[PDB]
Amino acid sequence: NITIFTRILDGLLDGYDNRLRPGLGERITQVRTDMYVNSFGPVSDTEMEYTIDIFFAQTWKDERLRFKGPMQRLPLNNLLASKIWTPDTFFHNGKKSFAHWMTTPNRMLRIWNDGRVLYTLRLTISAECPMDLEDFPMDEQNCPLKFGSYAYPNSEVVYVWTNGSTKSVVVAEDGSRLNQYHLMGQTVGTENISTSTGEYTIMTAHFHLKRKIGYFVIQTYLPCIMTVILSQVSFWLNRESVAARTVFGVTTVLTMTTLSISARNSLPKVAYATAMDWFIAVCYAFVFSALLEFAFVNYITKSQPARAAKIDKMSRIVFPILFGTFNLVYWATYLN
Amino acid sequence: NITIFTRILDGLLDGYDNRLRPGLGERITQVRTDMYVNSFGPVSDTEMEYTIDIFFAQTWKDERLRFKGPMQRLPLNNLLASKIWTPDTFFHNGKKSFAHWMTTPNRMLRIWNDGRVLYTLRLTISAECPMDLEDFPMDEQNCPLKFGSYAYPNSEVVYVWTNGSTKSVVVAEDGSRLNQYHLMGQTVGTENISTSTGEYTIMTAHFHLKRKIGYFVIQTYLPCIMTVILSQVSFWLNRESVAARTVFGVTTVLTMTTLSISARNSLPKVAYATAMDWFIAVCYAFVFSALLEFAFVNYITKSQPARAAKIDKMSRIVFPILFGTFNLVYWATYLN
Amino acid sequence: NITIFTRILDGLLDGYDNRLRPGLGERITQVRTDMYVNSFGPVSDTEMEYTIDIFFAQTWKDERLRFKGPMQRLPLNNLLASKIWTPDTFFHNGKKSFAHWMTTPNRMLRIWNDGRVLYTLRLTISAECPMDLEDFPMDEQNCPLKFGSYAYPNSEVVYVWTNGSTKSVVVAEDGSRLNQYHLMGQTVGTENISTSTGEYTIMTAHFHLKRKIGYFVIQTYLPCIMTVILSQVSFWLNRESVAARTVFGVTTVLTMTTLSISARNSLPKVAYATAMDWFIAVCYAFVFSALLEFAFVNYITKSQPARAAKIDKMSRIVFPILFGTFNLVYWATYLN
Amino acid sequence: NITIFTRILDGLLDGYDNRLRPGLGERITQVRTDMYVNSFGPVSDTEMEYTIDIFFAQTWKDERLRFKGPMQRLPLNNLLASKIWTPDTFFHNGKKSFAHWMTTPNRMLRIWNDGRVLYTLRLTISAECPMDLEDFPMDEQNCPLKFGSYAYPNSEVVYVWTNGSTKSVVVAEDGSRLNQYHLMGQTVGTENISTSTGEYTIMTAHFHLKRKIGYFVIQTYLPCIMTVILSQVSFWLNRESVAARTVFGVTTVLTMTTLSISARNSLPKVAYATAMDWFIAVCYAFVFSALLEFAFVNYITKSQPARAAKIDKMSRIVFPILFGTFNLVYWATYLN
Amino acid sequence: NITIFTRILDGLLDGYDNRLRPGLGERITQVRTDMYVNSFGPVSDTEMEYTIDIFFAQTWKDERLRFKGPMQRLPLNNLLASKIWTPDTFFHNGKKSFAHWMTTPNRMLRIWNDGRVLYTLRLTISAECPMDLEDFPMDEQNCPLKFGSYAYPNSEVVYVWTNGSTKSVVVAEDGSRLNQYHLMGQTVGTENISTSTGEYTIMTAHFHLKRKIGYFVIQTYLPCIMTVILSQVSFWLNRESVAARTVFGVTTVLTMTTLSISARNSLPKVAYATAMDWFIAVCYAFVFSALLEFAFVNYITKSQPARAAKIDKMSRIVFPILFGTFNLVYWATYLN
Ligand SMILES: CCC[C@@H](CO)NC(=O)c1ccc(OCc2c(-c3ccc(C)nc3)noc2C)nc1
Ligand SMILES: CCC[C@@H](CO)NC(=O)c1ccc(OCc2c(-c3ccc(C)nc3)noc2C)nc1
Ligand SMILES: CCC[C@@H](CO)NC(=O)c1ccc(OCc2c(-c3ccc(C)nc3)noc2C)nc1
Ligand SMILES: CCC[C@@H](CO)NC(=O)c1ccc(OCc2c(-c3ccc(C)nc3)noc2C)nc1
Ligand SMILES: CCC[C@@H](CO)NC(=O)c1ccc(OCc2c(-c3ccc(C)nc3)noc2C)nc1
Ligand SMILES: *[C@@H]1O[C@H](CO)[C@@H](O)[C@H](O)[C@H]1NC(C)=O
Ligand SMILES: *[C@@H]1O[C@H](CO)[C@@H](O)[C@H](O)[C@H]1NC(C)=O
Ligand SMILES: *[C@@H]1O[C@H](CO)[C@@H](O)[C@H](O)[C@H]1NC(C)=O
Ligand SMILES: *[C@@H]1O[C@H](CO)[C@@H](O)[C@H](O)[C@H]1NC(C)=O
Ligand SMILES: *[C@@H]1O[C@H](CO)[C@@H](O)[C@H](O)[C@H]1NC(C)=O
Repeated sequence: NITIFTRILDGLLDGYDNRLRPGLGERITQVRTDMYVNSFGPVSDTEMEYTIDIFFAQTWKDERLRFKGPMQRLPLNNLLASKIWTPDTFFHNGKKSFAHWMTTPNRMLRIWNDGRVLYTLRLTISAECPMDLEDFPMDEQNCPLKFGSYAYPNSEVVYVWTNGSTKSVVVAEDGSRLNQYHLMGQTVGTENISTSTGEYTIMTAHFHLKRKIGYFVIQTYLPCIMTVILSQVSFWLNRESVAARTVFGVTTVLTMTTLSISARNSLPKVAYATAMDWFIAVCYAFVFSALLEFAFVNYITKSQPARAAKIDKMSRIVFPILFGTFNLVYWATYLN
Repeated sequence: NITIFTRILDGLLDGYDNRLRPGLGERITQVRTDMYVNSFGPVSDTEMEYTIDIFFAQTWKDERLRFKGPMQRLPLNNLLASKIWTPDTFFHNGKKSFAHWMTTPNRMLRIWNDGRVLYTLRLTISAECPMDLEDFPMDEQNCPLKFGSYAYPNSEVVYVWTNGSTKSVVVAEDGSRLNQYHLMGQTVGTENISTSTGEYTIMTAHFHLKRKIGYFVIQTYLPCIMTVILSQVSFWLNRESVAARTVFGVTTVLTMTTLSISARNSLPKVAYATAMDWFIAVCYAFVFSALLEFAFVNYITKSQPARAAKIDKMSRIVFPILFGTFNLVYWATYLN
Repeated sequence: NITIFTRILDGLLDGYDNRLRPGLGERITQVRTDMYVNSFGPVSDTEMEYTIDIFFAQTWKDERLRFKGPMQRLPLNNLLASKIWTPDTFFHNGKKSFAHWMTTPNRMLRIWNDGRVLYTLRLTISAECPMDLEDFPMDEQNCPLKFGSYAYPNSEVVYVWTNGSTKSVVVAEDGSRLNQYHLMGQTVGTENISTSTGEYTIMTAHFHLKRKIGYFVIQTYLPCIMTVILSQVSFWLNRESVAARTVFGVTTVLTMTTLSISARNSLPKVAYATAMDWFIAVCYAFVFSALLEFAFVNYITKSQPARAAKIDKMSRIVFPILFGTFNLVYWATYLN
Repeated sequence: NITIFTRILDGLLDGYDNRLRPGLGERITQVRTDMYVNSFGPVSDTEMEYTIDIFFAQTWKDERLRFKGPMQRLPLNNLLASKIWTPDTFFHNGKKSFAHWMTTPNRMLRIWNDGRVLYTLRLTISAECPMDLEDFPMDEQNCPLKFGSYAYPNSEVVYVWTNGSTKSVVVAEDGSRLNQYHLMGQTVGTENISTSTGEYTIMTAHFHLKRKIGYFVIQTYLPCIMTVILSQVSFWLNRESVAARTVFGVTTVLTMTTLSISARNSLPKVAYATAMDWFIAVCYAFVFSALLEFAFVNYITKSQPARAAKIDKMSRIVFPILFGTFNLVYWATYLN
Repeated sequence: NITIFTRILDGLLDGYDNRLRPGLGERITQVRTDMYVNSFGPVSDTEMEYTIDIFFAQTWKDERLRFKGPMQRLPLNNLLASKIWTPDTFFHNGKKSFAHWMTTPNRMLRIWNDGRVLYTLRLTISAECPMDLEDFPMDEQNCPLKFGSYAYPNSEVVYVWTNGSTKSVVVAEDGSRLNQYHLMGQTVGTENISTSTGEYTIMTAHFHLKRKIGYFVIQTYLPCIMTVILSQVSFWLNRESVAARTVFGVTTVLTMTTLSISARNSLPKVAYATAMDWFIAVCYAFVFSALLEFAFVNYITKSQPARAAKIDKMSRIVFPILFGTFNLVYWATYLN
């Protein structure tokens, strides 16, 4: 009984040219694309790339594959894929894309009586995501994903998303788990580009990323905040204890310097100032300013001791207030 | 005499279509899966992936391979594997799976008279293991391993473990050796998933991991514990030695700060607090608090020396008791 | 109707030898090359290599492919590419070049009635860019890209850019985005080389790179500048405070030493002095010189206190002026 | 004249089934294995793997290859290897094995009149070497290398070393050069294993490794030894110099702490104590104990100065003696 | 007209056995090898390997390829290479060699009427270069490159360099550019080796490398030299300033300790002392010795102040002289 299916396959392959698209010189081929993101890979700020794994699916029409039989569907595998025509889809921004092979090549091929074809493929894309780290770490990123035909212009092959946007792109709940980002949502789009070879249709999908704060708070912000508090303790000490107050100022200044170097080692080498850098610089001024205050006080502690005492007492109140006020402005500005 | 076997192989291949599963349109194919873990690979917390090497085996039925001969078994190699039908099994969570080739492709194919087939394969799977580092390092992890068909729905191919759970999955004694984890045990499971293409059967296996403590004790906990003890020595010193007591407080505070930075460099960049972080913070307060005590004492050592002496004497007893009490609560809470 | 195209393809392949170039022993083949840079990859100073992704296109003439039909163009794919003759172009300086495969091999093949052929290919080139870091970081680099034939001498195959230089090489606006470089412009060139096998034609394209400053200012220059200012504070302190002034000098000298080590860790291991190194050395002298001044002052503070006071007062003015003057000369020299 | 050899090859291939082993269902095939280690690769303690390059050779018997001709030997290449039957040998513990291809596949195939076959292959094996770092760095390791058949049980194929053990395994003098290990010698062995598929024969070869000390002496031991000596200098100083003696104790304690962290960064993350760790801990006690002695002395220098002087004088002698005695016990225990 | 060439190719392939070398059982094949180094890759001391890219060329004789035609040369490509016999050359010391593919396999095949064949190939070799770092960094290295036949003994195939040594090996001027080495020159050689399979001919080429100093001077030597000078400043200070002189000695000793650790991190883990290590040790003694001098002086400053002053004055002169004298001996010894 199974032999009937074998005859059908041979008939379709008879007089079949895999090098010619269906409806050549007669109409325009239409392709429907749907995507499912199995898991969203890590985002590397240093390399400006993000990995992703998807089940890419493409649907089109082919009159040459019409067949008649008891079954309306013919599940198959990659064996027959190489014997027919498939679109030459590729990713413009994909630096390096590799497929999955074991245990068996992850591909499917389904054919119906009307000729409709469903071809699906599993891929891993190491695309590139340009970013503007001006409000880092309070930054929102829009990592795109562009793909389209390579050799078939817009006058022969057209890519259109199937059904609505939500059905076109699906993201698994467990996949959207990044250590330092939130997957707020997804969007889709289309456009045309004109080149020497002709016009092409481009399908674009964007993923909205919102960085989650909390790692940098425990790593960079808190050490800077506590370092400033340490310096202010020198004010409460007596003036005559020159050595004691000197240690506080010198050690704190060096501590701030090394934090800036270590903090930016992980951050990408960007030739502009970030929000974190401004925060570090302000904290650097406080510790440095406190050291200057001690030097000025110790330089006039003999001629006019009266003014020195007033300055030292005043500093115990002025400096904490300014630091507290600055934090409210800084956090409010970037968090609202 | 050997020529008899050659004729048998040709007969089976005659009229054989590798693109059609056995019993198509007549019944539902059943596949029995058994696994053996040669060695459990390292677990990378930063990349949330774990490597594993297994001898994957699949058994099914094929009536087209029936044969009659003196021998009930026909040991073979990968040469005949490509000439017949095999399931398109794949791992849903496998980021990158590669097979082993040298010296000869590690595959076997055995056929019996009844048509039963035993196909085995050697694989290395770089799967992903999501984790919740809320009780780190006292954390228990459940790294899964999911696999199933790609193109054949649940109505055509069904995966069922053979015999009991213990026989289905076997782990070598030498393989279960990880530098920073314990392989407490294994479990298996099954479930169905409905998608656009149809329903599929999913076979799930979980490995229980219990982190072994002792590396972090020698790396993070002890330096923090000894640092606190160092600070308390300042209390036993005389008040007039302002410079001496200052060095203890300043150096210890900086030492704690760098330990936090270095400790989390190896730990994954997670935007939430761990148990280790709370322990570090508490130890940071003690050293910082001791420095504040000295400043307060030195600020009133002239007007009311009587109260200063009482505070210094009391601090020698209060602080050690609190630190000792805290450790009992902390360790007891997470170890019981 | 489509069957007409199938017959045409078979006719061209009849009596076609892919191992023989067109017009063998009759004339000289001419090839026109055009390039489009999709994205300019990162530049690794340590490895002296730069990555790049391009759409390489080659045009030539083949009389054997003449055909007559309703359509003047025959869009195709990589399937027919292997069945005809293509040039053996290669990159002389390309350390490791790999192509892109998924989803379908990124190649196109177009044929016209006259025999003109348009073959395009997508490549990623990890070429090598020698550099002279004598004015680092104020350095301008000229990273080339050389390619040509491997087996066909200049007497058989000649490479010539099509149209003008601007049309020959095109760089996408978004692609020319490097974290630490500016793509000032592009240039092209040609030349011949004589070897044992014979003369060959070499096509050379150069990319002008101008390093963008600002990362090193926040990383190396500022810490050195602030460190010098810290040392000068010791002058304003009193001579009798021997311990206080000692701490400033000792700590600052060590701080400068570690900055030099850390700064050059990222920089390539080059056995010659850079502009940054000279700046560090000068700053090292100031902090070291200040320490020497204190030692000299403290060594004569008993016999002739009168001269010691004059030296200390003078140092408060001389040193800042010299440091300010040096910066103007240094920055002006390399920035103009 | 050469045409005679061509006819011989065709005759052997006639009626040859590469899927059936020689003497099937008649006897048991016997295979002789010999190995030559071109170079022993680096040993990675962190990854518990060792690389090795060998010229694997296998000899067996095949009656179907009998031939008659003037020459008793037929040197050949990999071209004929794929056309005959070869054993499916594989390495059980080989995580990832890759062969060498350029310039030409490194394989040989020699056939004699009697049917004896000599098949050799070049391989690189990234095997795994479990270790017990309890006596680190004075540890001796036994890295094995296991290989055997995959599909052919012990009842069909048997592996036996040829000639004696010394001839079976050969190691080049230049190859046995490791930066931090000594190749004391080699050993071989055999055993059987019973599994579901049946019994198999396992050939095991062990390499004895003796770690060479001297890198850790210059890296970890000496800094700890010199640090202890530095602390003892504080004893010779006067009691009234509270600040001076404080610096020695505080700085040394911190120095020991960082050495422990840095030392174990290269060492694998093992959750148990090593010999080096105990040595560090003992040295940590000395520096810490010296600081405690100063605090105790300074705490009674007023009420009973007489006892303080005796303690300080005694400490100058007791501490050096204990440190010297400890080293003799420690080194003698692990070196003998 | 071109059809004549097509007929010639078919005639040569007729009755051609690619598995049999020319002149089998009649004479000894002779192969001429010439090399051109496009670029000399980086040398990794840690991994004891060096990368290199070459255009390997081999010339031999084949009577079966004789042809008659108007053209004395037949330029071709890799298409015909697989259809004839080529030597199985390989590199004995090549850990991992890979070829270049894009755009087209970099291979050429030229045939003359007499049968002479010119086969060339482009390769990248990651060979191993053992080194003896006893005089590091003033060390001269001899990195070899060995290659020869795999299956053809010395009685069948012999490798001989063509023309003189200079013509045999050619190095491009731009290629011989290493960041930390000088390519002084090249040499060639030959030898025979006897093994179980028989005698073989080995072709050896050595590259002379002379390390260029200047990176270590700016990285390791200068910080050590300046650190010693810093310690000597303590001598010029007054004895009563116990705290001041203590800081100089303690900080400098720790600074030297960390330089040794950091310096050897990049250096390979070798279990023996280098020249740099001895220089560091000597500098360590000076700073340590100066600290001992202060302790001895402060220990007798009460009983016999007269002798203390003489020691302090003398130390200001003795120590600088010894350090200067040592440098002359050290540099002269290794630089001459
Ligand atoms: C992600 C959007 C990228 C857009 C806008 O920035 N780039 C362009 O504007 C553009 C792209 C290609 C091009 O042609 C290069 C070429 C091709 C060729 C091949 C296949 C395809 C599909 N397109 C072109 N064949 O030869 C040559 C030479 N010219 C301009
Ligand atoms: C590890 C459990 C993962 C579960 C639950 O989280 N994911 C889903 O719920 C799910 C999976 C696939 C899917 O379809 C995508 C698809 C397929 C296709 C191909 C092969 C297979 C076997 N399944 C689907 N072909 O085209 C498209 C488009 N939709 C939803
Ligand atoms: C980027 C410019 C590089 C220039 C200038 O520095 N190099 C040379 O001057 C040069 C290059 C090759 C050569 O021949 C080596 C050779 C070849 C062979 C193969 C294919 C081609 C295309 N050329 C040569 N076949 O065998 C052997 C031996 N000799 C000198
Ligand atoms: C290095 C020594 C390792 C020893 C002792 O620790 N391991 C075992 O005891 C062991 C090994 C395999 C096994 O079977 C798994 C299997 C196989 C299969 C395939 C090929 C071969 C050659 N053996 C088994 N085919 O399907 C399944 C399922 N069971 C137990
Ligand atoms: C770079 C110089 C290396 C020299 C000197 O140190 N080594 C030796 O002395 C030596 C090399 C091979 C050998 O044989 C191993 C072997 C081979 C085989 C295959 C192909 C070739 C060309 N040679 C041998 N086939 O099976 C087996 C077993 N024995 C000793
Ligand atoms: C792209 O081209 C198609 C041609 O049919 C056209 O319908 C569509 O509107 C174009 N899109 C844009 C954004 O211009
Ligand atoms: C999955 O589907 C099969 C269909 O036969 C059914 O027997 C089984 O109970 C289902 N499993 C679950 C968990 O629903
Ligand atoms: C290279 O050779 C060609 C041969 O036609 C010649 O026309 C051209 O001028 C040569 N180029 C140079 C730079 O010599
Ligand atoms: C392994 O099996 C073979 C079967 O012939 C037997 O001769 C041999 O003694 C066995 N080895 C061991 C260690 O039991
Ligand atoms: C190597 O063998 C050949 C055999 O012809 C011989 O001529 C040559 O002298 C030998 N070389 C050495 C170094 O012995």
